[PDB]
Amino acid sequence: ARPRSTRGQVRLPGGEFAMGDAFGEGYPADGETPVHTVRLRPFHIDETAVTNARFAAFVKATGHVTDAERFGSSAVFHLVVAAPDADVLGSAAGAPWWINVRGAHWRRPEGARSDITGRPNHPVVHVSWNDATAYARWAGKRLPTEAEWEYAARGGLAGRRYAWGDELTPGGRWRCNIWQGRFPHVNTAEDGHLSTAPVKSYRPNGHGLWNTAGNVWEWCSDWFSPTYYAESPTVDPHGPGTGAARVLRGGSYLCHDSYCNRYRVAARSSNTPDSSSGNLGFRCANDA
Ligand SMILES: [Ca+2]
Repeated sequence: ARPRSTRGQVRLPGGEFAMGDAFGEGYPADGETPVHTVRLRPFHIDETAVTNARFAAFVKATGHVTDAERFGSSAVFHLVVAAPDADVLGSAAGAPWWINVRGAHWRRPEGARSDITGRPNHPVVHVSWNDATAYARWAGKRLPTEAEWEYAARGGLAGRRYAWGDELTPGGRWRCNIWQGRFPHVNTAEDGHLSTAPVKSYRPNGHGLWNTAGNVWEWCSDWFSPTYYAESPTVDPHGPGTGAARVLRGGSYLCHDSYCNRYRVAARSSNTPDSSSGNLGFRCANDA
């Protein structure tokens, strides 16, 4: 391990909390139930998702090549594709709004005709689980467990639907970056952002974490299993020992009811560790 750094991290006391979907709003294969008691020891977690600027420092220091670069392409939402026609490789068979764009990666998130010069304080995207874990190691940190992630995101509140409470738009107003309008064709940007927002935007939750709901998906250390909640230990669960996909949490700027409720604090998903997309980043953590 590199010398530890809790820079840009808040220390949370842990303790017991009720992990899982209280409301039964996820779909069966997500395994958000049963609601089960988890006991966490005190730990540190990034107040924000990792930014473009910090990931640049990592790459400058290490020469890290991301999976998206190695594979040669990454998934870009159809509306923002900024590339020559020859770099469009085809849409995702299952999700036609996801475009496979040659050369799309963290530096050029919409393809070769894009850059991040205006987005240093935006979350880094097109980063795989591998990229995320490599960053954390150089940075003197780790990824949070899924349990740590949910605890931190709940912000000291018990059994709420969202990081801040049960109403999605309290007082009719937005405090997270998701999708409003006719998905996947029209984004009304009611929440003030079409694509990613700065990592500190809106306001923090009760634990001082910003944007755990929406903006970008966030990789956790755990292997995903839809039955793990039923077989989880009480103290510091790390997920199952083997698996195919790693856990991601939070939902993104592309989330809308019609197909997605993933901004709920208890919502969970997963992806193969080497996968990447323009709506998927991460935040780091540490033991106390
Ligand atoms: Ca938005």
